Amino acid sequence: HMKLSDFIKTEDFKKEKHVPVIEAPEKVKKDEKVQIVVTVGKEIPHPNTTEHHIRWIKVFFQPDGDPYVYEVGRYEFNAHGESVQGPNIGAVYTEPTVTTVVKLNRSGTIIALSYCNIHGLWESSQKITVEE
Amino acid sequence: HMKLSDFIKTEDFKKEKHVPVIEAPEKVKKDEKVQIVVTVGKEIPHPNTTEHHIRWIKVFFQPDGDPYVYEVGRYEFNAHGESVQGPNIGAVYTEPTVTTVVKLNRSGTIIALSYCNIHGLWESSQKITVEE
Ligand SMILES: [Fe+3]
Ligand SMILES: [Fe+3]
Repeated sequence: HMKLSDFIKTEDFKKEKHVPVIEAPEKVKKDEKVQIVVTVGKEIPHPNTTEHHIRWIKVFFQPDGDPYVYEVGRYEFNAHGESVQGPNIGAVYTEPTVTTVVKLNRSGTIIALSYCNIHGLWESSQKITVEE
Repeated sequence: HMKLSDFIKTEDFKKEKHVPVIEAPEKVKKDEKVQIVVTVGKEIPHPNTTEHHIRWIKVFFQPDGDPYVYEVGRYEFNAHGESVQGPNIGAVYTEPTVTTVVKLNRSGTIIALSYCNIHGLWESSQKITVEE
């Protein structure tokens, strides 16, 4: 009985900085380009230092009535002030927010998963309706 | 004499659908959140099918006067209509456009690299100035 799920946390993003917050329309037209914004640290900011940072956000789509989830994408945030001069002396920091664009032809659920280098995995989800 | 560079192409995105197009401000303030939008198929659309699609966009930052490039991030577009029902029968397509957010403290060059599953690697770049 060792499951990854035991170590995927969810919380109210109002209480917890680590929760990825999905911003996506509630209902869209079939095949139109939909913008999905996912942010970690939306209400409570999360640190972005060489030692402590959000590594990535991943988005999944679960089509209603489908048995599976589909990986929409993985969005890696890879600069956190590292330098040959020392940690946090670098020129560039990648913030844990991403806008991805999808085309859907069926209603389903958007699932966001994020990973902190020291605080593990965090998730949220939001239903999305598709129409002609 | 086998170099990856021999197989990284650049072109005018007006002529070539495969070129990643950077949209970023020309000049920013030190440590403010800067939005960088990168799109493949900005002017000429590129296919998004199970058989033929853009896999990812990667962003690099080259700080002026630094010897190195830094990987800002890798943004994977992972759904292209695959299904147990057959190719291109799936519910979701991830379009090759991404918005990433960075904080810079030095002027440099944004370098975009993209990868098509059948047409290889493509790049573009744009200078960015930082100020107090
Ligand atoms: Fe953390
Ligand atoms: Fe191609």
